[PDB]
Amino acid sequence: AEPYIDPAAQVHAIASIIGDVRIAAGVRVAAGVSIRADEGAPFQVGKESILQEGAVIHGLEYGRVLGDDQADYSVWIGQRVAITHKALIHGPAYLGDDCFVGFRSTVFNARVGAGSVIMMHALVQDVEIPPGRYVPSGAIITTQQQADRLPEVRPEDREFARHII
Amino acid sequence: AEPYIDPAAQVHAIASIIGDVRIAAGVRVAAGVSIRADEGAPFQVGKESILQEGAVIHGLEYGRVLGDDQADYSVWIGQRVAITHKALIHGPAYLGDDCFVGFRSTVFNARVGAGSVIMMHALVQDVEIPPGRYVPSGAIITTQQQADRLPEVRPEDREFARHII
Amino acid sequence: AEPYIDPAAQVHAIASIIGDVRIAAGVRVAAGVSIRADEGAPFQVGKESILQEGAVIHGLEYGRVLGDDQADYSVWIGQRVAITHKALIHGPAYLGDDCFVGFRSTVFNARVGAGSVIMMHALVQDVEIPPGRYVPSGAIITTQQQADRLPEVRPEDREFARHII
Ligand SMILES: [Cl-]
Ligand code: NI
Ligand code: NI
Ligand code: NI
Repeated sequence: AEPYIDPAAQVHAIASIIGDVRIAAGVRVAAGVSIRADEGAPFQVGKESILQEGAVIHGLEYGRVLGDDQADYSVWIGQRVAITHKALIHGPAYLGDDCFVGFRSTVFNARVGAGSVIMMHALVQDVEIPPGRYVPSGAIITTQQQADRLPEVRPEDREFARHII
Repeated sequence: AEPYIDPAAQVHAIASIIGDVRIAAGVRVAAGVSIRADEGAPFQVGKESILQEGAVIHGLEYGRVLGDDQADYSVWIGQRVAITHKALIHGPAYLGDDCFVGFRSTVFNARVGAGSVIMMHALVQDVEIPPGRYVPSGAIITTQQQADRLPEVRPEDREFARHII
Repeated sequence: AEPYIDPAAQVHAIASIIGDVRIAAGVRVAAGVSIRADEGAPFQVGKESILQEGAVIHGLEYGRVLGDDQADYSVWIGQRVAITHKALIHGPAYLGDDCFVGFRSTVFNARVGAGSVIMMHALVQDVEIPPGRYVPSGAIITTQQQADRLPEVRPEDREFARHII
């Protein structure tokens, strides 16, 4: 009912975190981020993840994903996940460790494998993305056939992700 | 100049409603919704409509649509209309009863027929959508030729809309 | 470290401007605009530019553009630039005089020539757009080959831009 905010987390005074949200050590939350586990709960945000301005994390009352701890979540965000300007993560949703979600991109009703890079103005809905895939800018990924055909992340893509954060 | 808020409406303390806005019985407005009839006015929001976080309703000084009461509006939102996360309704705009507007979708200078379902990351501009049409995720509908060719809403699409709200 | 706000600028009480931002005479900034030169700085916003609700101006710590004064900026916005609802300008970025950026459009790591019209739901990234080009609604411009092939702005496009502001 109250968020658990790790003492080593850095949450902006003007960020809004409500309900059963667990924020791990080293997570950075910018001003004008909204995390509300008032419908769908609980939410996990793993160590050293980064949420930038305009990011929103919400969830449906019904629908859960399996966390790495074998517990059920509305939203599971792994370690070192980057959720950039204006991104929307809407439960049920799973982002594995080292994922990047680019500006104005949406993840809804989906599981995103570790080390994936989702670029700008993209939608990922109703699918499982395998680990280490690249979603190009402007992509509209709404079927498992599209998700299974995504190309692999290259070193240059991770380098890009690190520069943006 | 002052909004009319029906006593049976449920408006969040942190929602911002300004100018000649009429909010009917049973309308739910989330925190971080902005409705400003400070340029284009008036706005009607019909019974049991739902506005989710990030939604914005604004309007141009000039340009109106015919409401169901035969009066002129910058924005007419019918009954049981769902305006979901980050949607932008910009007058002149008409949404008929039982319309759904999905995450990050925009309706501008357009009339949307009753019982239409507009999915995620879509734009509807400068057109009339006939009653009961479906606008797929990522669609960019900017001509009357595109609007006239949209497919019909299926029962599964309305079921989807009800689950999201 | 403190913004310079020209006494002839009109900034909403609820707009958030932070760090080394220079706002020129006649600039209008709406409520719920965010301009933060807390990572990338400095930002210039030229005379009689307009920023509408939901607009965000931010910048990367590293990466600059050449301003018209031959000084380096994270973000250079020229004179009479229109940055409309939910647009994201992310440094390093240059917008020349008389540019229009339509609803929910993004300019990142790019130079946009004077008198260009970028329409709704568009992305402009990693490119130089020549002066006086048109970017259609929904366009995803991520390569210099795409930017070099854009059509010219017509009089009707500027007329459209003036009507929106
Ligand atoms: Cl958006
Ligand atoms: Ni929600
Ligand atoms: Ni407006
Ligand atoms: Ni930024």
